[PDB]
Amino acid sequence: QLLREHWVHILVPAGFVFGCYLDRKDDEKLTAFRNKSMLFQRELRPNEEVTWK
Amino acid sequence: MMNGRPGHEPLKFLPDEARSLPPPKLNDPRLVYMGLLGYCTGLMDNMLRMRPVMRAGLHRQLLFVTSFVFAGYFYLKRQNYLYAVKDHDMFGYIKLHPEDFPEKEKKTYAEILEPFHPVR
Amino acid sequence: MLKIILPSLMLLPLTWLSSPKKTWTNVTSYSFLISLTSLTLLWQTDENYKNFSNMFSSDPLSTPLIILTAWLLPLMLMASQNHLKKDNNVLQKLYISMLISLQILLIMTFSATELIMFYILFEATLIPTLIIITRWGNQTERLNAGIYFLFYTLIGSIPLLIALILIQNHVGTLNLMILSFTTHTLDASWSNNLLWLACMMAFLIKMPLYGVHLWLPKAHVEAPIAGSMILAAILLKLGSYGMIRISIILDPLTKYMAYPFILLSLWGMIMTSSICLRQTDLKSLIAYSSVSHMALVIASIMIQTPWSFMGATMLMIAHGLTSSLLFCLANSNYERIHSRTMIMARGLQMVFPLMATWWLMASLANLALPPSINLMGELFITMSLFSWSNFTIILMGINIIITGMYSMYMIITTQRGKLTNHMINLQPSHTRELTLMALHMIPLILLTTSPKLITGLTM
Amino acid sequence: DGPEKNYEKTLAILQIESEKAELRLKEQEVRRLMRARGDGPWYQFPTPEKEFIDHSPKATPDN
Amino acid sequence: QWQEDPEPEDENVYAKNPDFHGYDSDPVVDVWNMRAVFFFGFSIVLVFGTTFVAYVPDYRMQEWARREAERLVKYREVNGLPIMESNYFDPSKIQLPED
Amino acid sequence: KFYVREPVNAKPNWLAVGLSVGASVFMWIYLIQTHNEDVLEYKRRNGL
Amino acid sequence: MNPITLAIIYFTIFLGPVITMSSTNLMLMWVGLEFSLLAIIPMLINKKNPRSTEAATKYFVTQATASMIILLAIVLNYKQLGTWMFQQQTNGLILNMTLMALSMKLGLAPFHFWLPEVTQGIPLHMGLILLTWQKIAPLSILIQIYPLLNSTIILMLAITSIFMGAWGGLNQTQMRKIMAYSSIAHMGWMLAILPYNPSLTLLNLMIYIILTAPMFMALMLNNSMTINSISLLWNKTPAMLTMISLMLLSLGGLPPLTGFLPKWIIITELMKNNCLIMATLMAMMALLNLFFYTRLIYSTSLTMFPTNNNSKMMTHQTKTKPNLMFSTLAIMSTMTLPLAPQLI
Amino acid sequence: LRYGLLAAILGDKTTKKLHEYSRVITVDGNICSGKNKLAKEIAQQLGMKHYPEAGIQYSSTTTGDGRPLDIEFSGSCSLEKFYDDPKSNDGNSYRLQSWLYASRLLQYADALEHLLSTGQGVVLERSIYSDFVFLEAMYNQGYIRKQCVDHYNEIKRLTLPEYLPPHAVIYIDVPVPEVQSRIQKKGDPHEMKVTSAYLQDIENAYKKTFLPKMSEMCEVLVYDSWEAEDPTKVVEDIEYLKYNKGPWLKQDDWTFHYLRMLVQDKTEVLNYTTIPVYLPEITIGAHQGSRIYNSFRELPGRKYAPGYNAEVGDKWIWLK
Amino acid sequence: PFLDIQKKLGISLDRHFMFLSAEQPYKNAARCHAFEKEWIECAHGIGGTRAK
Ligand SMILES: Nc1ncnc2c1ncn2[C@@H]1O[C@H](COP(=O)(O)OP(=O)(O)OP(=O)(O)O)[C@@H](O)[C@H]1O
Repeated sequence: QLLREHWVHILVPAGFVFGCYLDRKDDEKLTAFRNKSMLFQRELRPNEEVTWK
Repeated sequence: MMNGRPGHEPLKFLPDEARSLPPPKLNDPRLVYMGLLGYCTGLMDNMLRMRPVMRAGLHRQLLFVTSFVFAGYFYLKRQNYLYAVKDHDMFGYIKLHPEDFPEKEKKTYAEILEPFHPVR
Repeated sequence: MLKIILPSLMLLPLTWLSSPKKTWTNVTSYSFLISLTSLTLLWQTDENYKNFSNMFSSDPLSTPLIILTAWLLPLMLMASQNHLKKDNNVLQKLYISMLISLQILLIMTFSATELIMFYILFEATLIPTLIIITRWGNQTERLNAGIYFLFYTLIGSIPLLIALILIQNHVGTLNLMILSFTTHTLDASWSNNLLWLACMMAFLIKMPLYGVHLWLPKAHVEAPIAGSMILAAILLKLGSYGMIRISIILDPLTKYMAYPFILLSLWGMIMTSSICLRQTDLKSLIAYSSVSHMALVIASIMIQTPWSFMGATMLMIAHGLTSSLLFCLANSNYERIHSRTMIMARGLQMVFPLMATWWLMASLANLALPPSINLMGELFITMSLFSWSNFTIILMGINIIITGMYSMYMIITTQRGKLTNHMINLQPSHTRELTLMALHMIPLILLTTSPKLITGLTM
Repeated sequence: DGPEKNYEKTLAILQIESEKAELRLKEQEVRRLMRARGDGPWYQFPTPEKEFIDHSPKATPDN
Repeated sequence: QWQEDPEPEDENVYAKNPDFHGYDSDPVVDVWNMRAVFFFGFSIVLVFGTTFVAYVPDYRMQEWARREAERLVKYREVNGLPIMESNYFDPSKIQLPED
Repeated sequence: KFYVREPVNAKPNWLAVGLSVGASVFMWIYLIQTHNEDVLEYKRRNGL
Repeated sequence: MNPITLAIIYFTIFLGPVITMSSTNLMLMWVGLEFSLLAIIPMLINKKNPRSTEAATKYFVTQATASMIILLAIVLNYKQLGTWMFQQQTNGLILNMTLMALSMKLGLAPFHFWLPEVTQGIPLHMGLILLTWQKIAPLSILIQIYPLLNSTIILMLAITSIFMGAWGGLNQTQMRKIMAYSSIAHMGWMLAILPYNPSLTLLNLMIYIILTAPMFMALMLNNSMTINSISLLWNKTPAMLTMISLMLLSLGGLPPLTGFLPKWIIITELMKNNCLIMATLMAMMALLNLFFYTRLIYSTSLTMFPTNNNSKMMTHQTKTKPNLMFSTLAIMSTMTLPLAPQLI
Repeated sequence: LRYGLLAAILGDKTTKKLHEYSRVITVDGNICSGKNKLAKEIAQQLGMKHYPEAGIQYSSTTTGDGRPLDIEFSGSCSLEKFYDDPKSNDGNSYRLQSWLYASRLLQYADALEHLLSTGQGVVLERSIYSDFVFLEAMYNQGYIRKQCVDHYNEIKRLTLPEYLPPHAVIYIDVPVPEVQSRIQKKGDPHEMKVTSAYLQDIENAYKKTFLPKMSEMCEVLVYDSWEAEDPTKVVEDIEYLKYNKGPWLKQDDWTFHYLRMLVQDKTEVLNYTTIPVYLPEITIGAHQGSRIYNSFRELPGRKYAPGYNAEVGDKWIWLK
Repeated sequence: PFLDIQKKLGISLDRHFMFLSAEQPYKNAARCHAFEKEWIECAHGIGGTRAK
């Protein structure tokens, strides 16, 4: 574990992971009309609880 | 303008009504932004005084971060309370004066004739 | 989008915390990867556009500009690598930070839902550009250039803030989806014509119009290079995007408040290309060509037809790529002769027979070569203008003629002729500055192979 | 994921911003009425204090 | 005079490290910068991005539109209907004013 | 090298170190406990 | 000055405004303003040169008249209504005279002619206090009586302050006058909105203080008082150019920095009341306010000027002057726009 | 605890420290007259410390490792080049002159920092009150253009009154041929090739200007060679001086305090020397200046504040 | 006021001789005591625009 001049390669992948997590968090925030839109509005399949998460 | 609001306590940072509001998360983007501002403050302090950066004043940097977060928590709580109060008084006024805010009833696009403006 | 602009922020610690010897490499490679992950938002299998939050959205007009902004950064970063190589490491890293800030702010602009977000970011873009032009320009006119480039913009943009504030006080939201579905026809009064002008004469300055373009030559001529790349590639398009977004709330005033600007654009396009026919400075020739191109985009957006918006998008992207390419090609010689005067060195294609192909292709992009997204744009807006009025082709044809002329004259009096035998300092070539032109041209070929993407809101 | 996500997320964002517009305009008219007439909690400008008046017997009757 | 340094004269590179690429003075850094550029820019971006973009399906609902157009001309001309009537909406649910 | 003029910041001020660290710890501790108390009172006033 | 004297004088300076806030009698308000007056002059006149004597005399003689005019307004109100508070149903002449004298106290145009002079005649400190802390009680008077002021001269004075501050700072090579004309312009922005949501006046005040105090510290670190002296900063203390640049570009309000928030939200609340063209003029002269800041930051940060042979001694020696609050105040300016809803 | 108002209030005053030989004493003279040999013995006998003549390198010696630096950091000046080429276009002469004024100025400041801090006396030699002598010598010759004289006198005007003068001055005189032959018997090829009018103008400047205006504030002790030898007699004269007739008498603890604070900060000391008066002999251009500053911050011991240099051997850097 | 430090602490440094009907030293009425008292007792709870 000597002379870590290469740990900096984790910053941008970390940023990508974090951004994807934040977008996931946002579309969790906006889980309204999830199956109430006049276009799809399908009844839940027998093993289904949420339609698109 | 909300200073003359009834029951308004003078120089009370957080009245007891504000304890009914939900607090922040402590993971709020703005509190971590304030921690980031504190970290950059320590970094700038070291840069100005011809010191190393990200290496020198870890106790000072930690203190900056904690001071910024520990102030932002309570300031954000106060601001949440004030905006809550705004909505509260607005709702109360519309509910007391419905003649000025009538139950409007709008129309459809089949009954109204909006004018056509070609491009051509 | 957040997954695109958080890594872009992480590129800054990647600069500051890396070695002096392993900082250009890491940031360049990771910038290429940001460009790669900026292709997820081309997954539009539907007609409905892509809203990720109240903040961010992405339409088929946003996405090409987004991708091009994320893609230019490695090119700026490699082009900026010969000069400021003997600069101190902190100065290098400051340059890198300014370029990445430009990337981030411009992505945020093209992804914004509200107009105020777009405003504060459209104006925040001024600070990196001014710093780049002024601290790293080579000449002494860079200061006046920065002043011009800043204050034209601010003069145009303060009324824009006033008009947006008015629209918020009138409607309540200032969001673009809601202003689309809730737009009242305007009463056609002076109080609304001033609103039209306040909303438009910030973007029209930045595109630019011919009445007001003096900032663009003074800046292109004096910015080091990467500033010139950006100022030719997306800062001009940052006005066209805004016009295309804001014009929806100005109907029917665009039917009669547009005559002066269409007319100025057309005549001044002819004027600018005639200037390009006769100009001692190569970096000014590219700039006046950019004016003569963006004028068509002005007229096209003013006409507000589908063909016209389409061709505007096509011309936007094509012009950005090919103009950045031409600025790189001129910088390639300026890094040796240290002179912008074109007739100085005029007999190349002996020493640089491969760069002289990139030159040729860059010019053929510039003039109307048909299998190219340049001619598609120019042709479709010509067709829109002919529908508008048949007497505009008389001007577009003069432009086409002069635009063949100045481009081929550039090629000839720079490459063809007898070599300037008194130039021992013509070093062979850089693999770096060959890869630059390859990365500018390969996208043009790909987008020509598939222009279904490069269209806009209307197709 | 699919199209339903984008469609319905857009619908959510639209109701949010529409409600915000409604409330901003409502706040404008509310402030207007409260300032034009002090019927409400806001814009209640101060008056002299009542508790510092002396109600005691004076030296003269017709105080 | 005001005691400034004079202009440093025209550098030549290929004297030192005639395999110079365009990036740095160290011969190792030039190599591992050009390899980085070439790999990350050509071999992943300009290849896999082209693949991704080429294998995006129904870009902006184009193939679907053609298929629907086909079945709809089929239905309309089989059932004797007027293909593509001259009014998007029906007057069954439109109210015009008088005068 | 070894300075002819001995600086001020040669050895630390362990007092300031301890004060800063104890202050940061006390800040975080009061913050977490205040946060728990506020959450609990929010649930207690607004019911569940 | 011995310590007893400094204690007395700084206590008096702190208590002038504090009496002015926590007082319902206008007369104790006047008393606080006079403590601020009396206690400032010793430290203005501390270095004992003709420039300092002139500055102190100009300050004293301009502030005494304003004080007498405020006392006249107060006594006329007492005659009219038998109280020590500006109620409603007072005379607009009384209220306007109060406004005029308060503008003379602040330094607003066309009562601005003394502020740059006085500021040049005194050190960097005593410019900071004069421009930040002395502005707080005179503003408190207006804030306490905001629904009684005429909305016409309140705006003409603001517009004059804007225009004249911009035009005066356009051509000032001295920095101690640039700060003064900046004060004039920002007090203009404040006073324009003061009848319209005076919370924003205090917002602009706090932003202005947070910007000016570290700028004064920057000037203090090398006793820079001229464009040519601040230009020799890429050699002496070059780690400060970043913050100086962002602070100047916040002062001249540019969006990504928090110094644009006060102008933006002021324009908002002014367009909410159909005060449109005035706001347009103000926003268009703030650009000229920005121009000389841009010239300055060219001169110091982007186009490094010639230096001297003797400036290497400064590089040999070491420094201690940055008080650790320059960092906090410079970073809380220039980077706090995304927290603007918590500021408003 | 850095010194300040808090310390002065706690009781670190100054008048408690002065006993009898708490005295700023300067020995002056011409180029070779016996100044160091005399000042050293004065300091030994009376209990002061010797502060040698401030040359091109005093800041370097009192900063960092205390070594000589390359000549482009410690000025851009050479004294040899002044003796072998005194009318250069390259303004080595006034560059040297101003650098040496600044070095004498910092020297006097360090001296006063020591005196008021400790009460121990200080022996200087050829202080900032006697540096104009060489300037006047250069200007009577064509070794200076007159604008440099205005620059020097302005900097003097700005820097001198802030500081207290010496109590006594000791100007030992030698005729010009005597010092010239002494230079010949010194062993320097460069000092050997100096004129006699230069020395005579130094002497005229001293005797005319420096002696009476300092006799208006200080106790002069003019001696000769036969008197300058045997320092013990000069010391025995110093021991019995009535130190009246000067501004030291009207000094309180708080005047000493503010002087001690002005002197504790070398940047405030040297600020008025770094003024932007743009003489070509003093300006060094942005490119050269930046090269020098970078190369200076890429030295051992530099690049950071003193204690914050781990490449030297400093420690506890993450906790300062 | 601006900073109601008096109301915070309940003291009255100056807010008890604000007008005529206010605690004359020995109980001597000022003239218009009744009128001012009545005006003030009307304008209580109300603020400003409605009391005017
Ligand atoms: N201000 C000045 N300007 C120009 N030259 C100076 C200045 N000060 C000193 N010098 C030069 O520095 C040299 C210093 O010699 P100095 O008179 O100090 O002798 P010393 O070291 O005191 O011992 P001695 O007097 O026995 O030689 C002289 O040659 C003189 O010319």
